[PDB]
Amino acid sequence: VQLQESGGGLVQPGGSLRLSCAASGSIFSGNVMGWYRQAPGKLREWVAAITPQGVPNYADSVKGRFTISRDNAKNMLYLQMSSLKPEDTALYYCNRLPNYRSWGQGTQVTVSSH
Amino acid sequence: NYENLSKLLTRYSTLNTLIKLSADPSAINAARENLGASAKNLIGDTKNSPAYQAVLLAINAAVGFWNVLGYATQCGGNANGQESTSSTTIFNNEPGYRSTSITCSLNRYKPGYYGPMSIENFKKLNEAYQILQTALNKGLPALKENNGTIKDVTYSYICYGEGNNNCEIKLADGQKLQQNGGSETTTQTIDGKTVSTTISSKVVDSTAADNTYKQSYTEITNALKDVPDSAQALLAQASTLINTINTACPYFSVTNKSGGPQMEPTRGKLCGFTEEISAIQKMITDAQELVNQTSVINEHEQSTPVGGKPFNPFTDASFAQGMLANASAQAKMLNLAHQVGQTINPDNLTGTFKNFVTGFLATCNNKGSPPGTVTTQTFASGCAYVEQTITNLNNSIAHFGTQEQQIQQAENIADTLVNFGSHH
Ligand SMILES: CC(=O)N[C@H]1[C@H](O[C@H]2[C@@H](O)[C@@H](CO)O[C@@H](O[C@H]3[C@H](O)[C@@H](O)[C@@H](O)O[C@@H]3CO)[C@@H]2O)O[C@H](CO)[C@@H](O[C@@H]2O[C@@H](C)[C@@H](O)[C@@H](O)[C@@H]2O)[C@@H]1O[C@@H]1O[C@H](CO)[C@H](O)[C@H](O)[C@H]1O[C@@H]1O[C@@H](C)[C@@H](O)[C@@H](O)[C@@H]1O
Repeated sequence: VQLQESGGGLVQPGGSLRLSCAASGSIFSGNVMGWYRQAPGKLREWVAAITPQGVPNYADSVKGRFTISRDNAKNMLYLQMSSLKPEDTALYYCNRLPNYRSWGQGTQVTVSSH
Repeated sequence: NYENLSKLLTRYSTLNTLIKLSADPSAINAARENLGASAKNLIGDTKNSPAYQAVLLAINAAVGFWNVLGYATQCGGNANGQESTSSTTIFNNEPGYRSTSITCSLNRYKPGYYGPMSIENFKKLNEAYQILQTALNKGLPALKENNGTIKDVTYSYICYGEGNNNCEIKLADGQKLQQNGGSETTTQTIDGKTVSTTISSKVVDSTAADNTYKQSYTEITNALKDVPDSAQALLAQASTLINTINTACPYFSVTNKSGGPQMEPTRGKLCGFTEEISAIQKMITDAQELVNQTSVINEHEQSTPVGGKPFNPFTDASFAQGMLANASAQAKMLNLAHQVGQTINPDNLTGTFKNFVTGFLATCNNKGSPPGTVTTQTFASGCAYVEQTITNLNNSIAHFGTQEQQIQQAENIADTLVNFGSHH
């Protein structure tokens, strides 16, 4: 029962980033996993998700640009972000679906202007 | 300890956001709109619904369990649990060995625990089996559809041999049903409704053409009409099915085919499978508790707008309890649905229980036929779309990601308002 996200930071419009979440097997094993994000002023928004077989699906706000993936052997979850925009500025969090009710620290992602 | 609210919201800012929304009718109403849409996702959709997929999984597990082991389960005797000297009794549309019938023909031994299953118990089991297999084939309704019915569930069994009395049927008034050509009406209470059954008897002599037994028999045909097919109803039939096995705890001896996956242990008592039967019972119990929230969600429609004078979260907030009840009910439905998958999902299982599931329950040996199909190779395999259902549950859950957030938010706004609303 542990969640740890990494791999964020400050990038430019059009930029790209790869987020990681190391999850406990209690959380991860045989569960749907997914990515969540919380913007300033707003509440936690769902971003994407992937079943244990590996089928992914995404919120219309990122479809086309983001790619979720999971490594079943190593309890790891990845969100690959492309064509980042300032709207994507947020803290990014990882959890199972439906959620384990204690969340990770998250990992900040900031998009700016050049 | 925090003295005042600014220090608290500097820290937990999402909370500040929550209070802003809890004071804004258009946000509150958008949440209420959502509770409506997700509600429909759970209790009105089917393939898209975790809830529905979970109910289906529970039922299928129970049915699968019997498909896997019922050919191996011994059974026999005469009525009221008595031994028999020479009584073969055969049940049609069952996952028998190389057959679509199970033959119960074990004489002399006393039906009971670590023995043959009485024909009395087998009858009880069989009814549930036939009902469930028929429903599964017809297809299950969405959870809200608790007034539907299966038009016709029909099954037969035959009785032969000296002194075999399993086909003598006693009626509601007391008179014995006419053994040759007789025809009559039972009723019973399934769910909370009354269901007509047409019991009919028929004698077939040994000489008569196409009597492949070459022995005179009695065939009983049971035709049920307008059998309720709600979740609550079918869960109950699953419950019967599995508890009847567990309680009768009969002897079973499998013929372990070489090359395949391997049954452990090779003989014993059915209630011996304690991990599996607990799981199946828990699944059914969770699914029942899941379907119960349907009545809580219905009882608190969230369509009516909230909002004259500016909105006051301290006084204008009666709806709050209703909203909270509803959102909490949806979140419970979701969690119970998830939990149902986890009980049986072989990704989390060990040892003998995992091998039961991956090796036998999850598999099928026909060539895929619709649900509820009994065939001559159905036996020793689940043949009830367990693996597919576990998968579709997950898929459904993954496509519920947004809704789940909306539910949480609604729950939280509602909660904030109940909270303000107290004080008074
Ligand atoms: C026991 C039985 O099934 N009896 C039937 C009888 O069938 C004959 C027939 O199968 C021949 C052919 O091989 O074998 C007979 O037994 C042999 C035995 O195997 C031999 O080793 C040696 O001992 O000799 C005997 C024969 O002398 C079978 O008995 O067929 C008749 C006619 O159809 C059945 O009677 C009819 O049905 C019953 C309900 C009554 O309505 C009669 O009037 C009908 O004529 C007969 O069944 C039994 O009939 C007696 C009548 O005294 C009782 O009424 C009894 O309960 C009947 O048995 C029940 O019904 C039958 C169909 C069967 O399903 C049994 O399992 C059941 O107990």
